[PDB]
Amino acid sequence: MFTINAEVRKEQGKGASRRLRAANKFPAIIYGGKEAPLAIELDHDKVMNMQAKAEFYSEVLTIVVDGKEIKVKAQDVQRHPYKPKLQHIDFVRA
Amino acid sequence: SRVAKAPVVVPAGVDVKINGQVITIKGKNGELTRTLNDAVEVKHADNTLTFGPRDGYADGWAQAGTARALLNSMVIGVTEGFTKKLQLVGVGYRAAVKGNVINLSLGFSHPVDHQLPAGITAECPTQTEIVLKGADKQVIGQVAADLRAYRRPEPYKGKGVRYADEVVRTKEAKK
Amino acid sequence: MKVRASVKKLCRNCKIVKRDGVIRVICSAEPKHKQRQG
Amino acid sequence: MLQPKRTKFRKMHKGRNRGLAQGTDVSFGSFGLKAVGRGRLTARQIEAARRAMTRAVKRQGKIWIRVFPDKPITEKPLAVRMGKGKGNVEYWVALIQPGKVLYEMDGVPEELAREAFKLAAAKLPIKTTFVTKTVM
Amino acid sequence: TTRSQGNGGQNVNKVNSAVRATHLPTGISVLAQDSRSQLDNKKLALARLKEKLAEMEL
Amino acid sequence: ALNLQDKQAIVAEVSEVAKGALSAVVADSRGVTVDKMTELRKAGREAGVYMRVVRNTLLRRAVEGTPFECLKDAFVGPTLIAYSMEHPGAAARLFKEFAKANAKFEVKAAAFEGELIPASQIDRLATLPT
Amino acid sequence: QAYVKLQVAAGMANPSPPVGPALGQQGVNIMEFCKAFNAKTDSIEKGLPIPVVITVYADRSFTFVTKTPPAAVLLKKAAGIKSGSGKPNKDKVGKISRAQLQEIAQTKAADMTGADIEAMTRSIEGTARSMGLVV
RNA sequence: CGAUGUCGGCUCAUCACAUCCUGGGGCUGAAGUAGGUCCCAAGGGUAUGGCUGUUCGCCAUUUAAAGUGGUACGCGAGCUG
RNA sequence: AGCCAGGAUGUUGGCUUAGAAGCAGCCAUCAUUUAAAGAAAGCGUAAUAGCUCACUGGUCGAGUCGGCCUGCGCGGAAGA
Ligand SMILES: [Mg+2]
Ligand SMILES: [Mg+2]
Ligand SMILES: [Mg+2]
Ligand SMILES: [Mg+2]
Ligand SMILES: [Mg+2]
Ligand SMILES: [Mg+2]
Ligand SMILES: [Mg+2]
Ligand SMILES: [Mg+2]
Ligand SMILES: [Mg+2]
Ligand SMILES: [Mg+2]
Ligand SMILES: [Mg+2]
Ligand SMILES: [Mg+2]
Ligand SMILES: [Mg+2]
Ligand SMILES: [Mg+2]
Ligand SMILES: [Mg+2]
Ligand SMILES: [Mg+2]
Ligand SMILES: [Mg+2]
Ligand SMILES: [Mg+2]
Ligand SMILES: [Mg+2]
Ligand SMILES: [Mg+2]
Ligand SMILES: [Zn+2]
Repeated sequence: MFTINAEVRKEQGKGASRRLRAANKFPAIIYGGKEAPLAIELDHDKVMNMQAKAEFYSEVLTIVVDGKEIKVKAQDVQRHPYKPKLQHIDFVRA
Repeated sequence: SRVAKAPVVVPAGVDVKINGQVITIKGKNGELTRTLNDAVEVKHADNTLTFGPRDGYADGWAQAGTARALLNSMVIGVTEGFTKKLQLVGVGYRAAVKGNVINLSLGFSHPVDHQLPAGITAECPTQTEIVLKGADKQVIGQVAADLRAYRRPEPYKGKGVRYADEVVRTKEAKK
Repeated sequence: MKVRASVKKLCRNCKIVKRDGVIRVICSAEPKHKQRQG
Repeated sequence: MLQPKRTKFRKMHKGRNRGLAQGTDVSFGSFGLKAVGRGRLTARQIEAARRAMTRAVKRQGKIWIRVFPDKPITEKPLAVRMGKGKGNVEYWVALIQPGKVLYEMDGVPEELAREAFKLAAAKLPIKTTFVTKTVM
Repeated sequence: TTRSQGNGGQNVNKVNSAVRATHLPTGISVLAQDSRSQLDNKKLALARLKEKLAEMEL
Repeated sequence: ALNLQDKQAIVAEVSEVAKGALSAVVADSRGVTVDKMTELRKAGREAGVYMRVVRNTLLRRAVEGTPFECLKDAFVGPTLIAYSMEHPGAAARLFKEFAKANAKFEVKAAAFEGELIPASQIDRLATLPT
Repeated sequence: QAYVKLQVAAGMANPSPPVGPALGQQGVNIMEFCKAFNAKTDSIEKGLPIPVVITVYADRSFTFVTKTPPAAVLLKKAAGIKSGSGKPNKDKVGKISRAQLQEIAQTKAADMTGADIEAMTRSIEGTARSMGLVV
């Protein structure tokens, strides 16, 4: 079971994306269902270690944002072309 | 570190005198004085020597462990001394001692002689063995190294001066 | 001494040691394993 | 000797080589040799690395080459002036971008795979990495 | 490799076009100054160096 | 041998000491393969393989195991006193076997305490049922 | 001390060719070993290897204790073959009986390190399997 | 390009070290003799002739060795031609 | 890590060779006393013999190990 702590993104775009990836975060977005897609930022270290297990991409994940829980499932992950880092993750609401 | 944690006990009849980083140990064999690195904090607490860092000296535990070991061997040398046993090999290789100057003959065209330093003695129980006694471990090892250097033992017959404890590899002239 | 730019352990006995700022491989067993970076 | 059997055109521009790679993920086999560095691998280097890694795996498992050199590289003979047209195609390269998976492997232990990929990478102009197939 | 030996011009007797090649394991020393380009000399007369070593071995 | 195998090992030794009444002590400071194998062979010829030469009298494994029953063995942990358990028979005759082994070419480090199973002294008890 | 078991079949007295100098590393005699071996084999059948332990002492009186005949040649007789196997898993050599393995092991049960002879019966089963005889 | 005289020889050299000899050392598939290879070292020393304009080369006979390069492929307001 | 111990039996596995006993090579590459012992990881012989390695116990008692990313840094690095 994976509970991922995330923050709602204050600002989006390429520049902000690179800024977080420098500052030890990485973006992601939850989408699906009737609620509009939620743009989140994640702590790359914890998420890296979390997805290390092959069940991470199968089970149903939960994300705590602002003290709210969201049940999702990993849709698609963006990885660095040559580094063991994550760029961005697509989550689909459970 | 781990070595510096081991406190070296002083037996009875063990005169330990501290002077900043200068430490002198006197016993029944002899007296030895060594100055320690500024980093090393040496304390004598009523029956033992203990070693620690001085703050602000980075390589403190490494220097501390070295100093601990040196003082340990100082204790050993002053109390029961150090022995180095060298053994010759080969035909005619022989050793004699004239007081404090070893007459080695090793198949050279000249007779070899080593002058000992002050703190050492030597003796030759047999023709080719030499047991040499001393206090300072570094110096006694140095003198054994010198007598061995006079003819380092070859690896083809072990021939030449070798440490008695030494085990020498022997190669074979493949044809 | 093998003067290499790429010093390694060659057996189970070879030991890497830095001396005076030079990497070396001293083999307690095999003399041919004695390497020096340079 | 990977080399196009036929090609539409016989010589090509120098071109540029910027950007990151596409064949980035270990897709066919289980283990992969991913290029950190940006360069060009002549078919010679590709074949040397392939031979080395196959010999390391003792002809067990299967080996995927995810780069095929299709760009012809031209050189003038020695001691010829600069004009007089483009030089002759002397070999073929596969432009690499950082992250291109040069090779892939399966049927071997991960340990033998790492060892074979290292014996192969020691033949390449560009610095590489060992990566594994990952679920999603 | 060195200057062309023989009889030519000052270019011939000044520029290093002869590439004389010796097969040390046998000592067969033969190579040309014929082509004005050093690599052409090297390869073209390497052909006949292989020829001379073939004759000797044979 | 992590926590799991440690738990099966402690289970095995607890079950052995609960099933058996009598035991003997040993300490192989100079215990030869001959002595160890002859004792184990004696166990095998007397009865099944249940009797062992296991050497596990640690300060934190057997001492933690003993509180179950026969708590008198907790003090025995120091000075490396290993046990050899005996399930069947009332006061089996194999106690003197370790004394004979100590007599025949041993450094006499076992001290043959006997762990006072009948609450006797540490001296040898030559009286056994016959 | 200095006990190494190196012998041949009982049929050949004075095994000078095969072992020779190995048995005579020291200046010890070669006739004493042969006479002791013959004296021991007078009570058994001839033609079988017999392992013996050797303790040479400085009083010039070597002490020797014999063992059972080797299980290799014992199973050789049991199977009735002269060549064991080469490269076994490909083509099978012969079939072996559990009861006959037990009978083979029961005679050396006395000398062996085993209470339930079934254990070393299985061990010789594995021995013949590793040689190339499937039980 | 209102001139920077090219090959080679002679005389004179000076520097580099990727050392030919001598010097110190490690491994050797180094028994010794003699080698192989690598490392430190530029203090000194480092052929004479036959042929050829030759540098080079081949050959003859020496030598501890007959080093590889820079210097306007050193040196014609120094010589030769 | 080191100090104290061991590291057995089948078996000397069958071969081809001149002999192969783990060490020349190949296939089999199991099981047995089990704390634990690979038909063998190394050194040795003419072949053994012989010294070792893996793995088990014993002593002292707080850290140990080897991967990843990275900052700075070391060698590789010889010319007039
Ligand atoms: Mg921008
Ligand atoms: Mg170099
Ligand atoms: Mg463009
Ligand atoms: Mg592209
Ligand atoms: Mg020119
Ligand atoms: Mg001009
Ligand atoms: Mg002018
Ligand atoms: Mg130099
Ligand atoms: Mg040299
Ligand atoms: Mg000079
Ligand atoms: Mg100078
Ligand atoms: Mg000078
Ligand atoms: Mg004339
Ligand atoms: Mg030039
Ligand atoms: Mg000039
Ligand atoms: Mg010059
Ligand atoms: Mg001139
Ligand atoms: Mg003229
Ligand atoms: Mg340990
Ligand atoms: Mg650098
Ligand atoms: Zn080594």
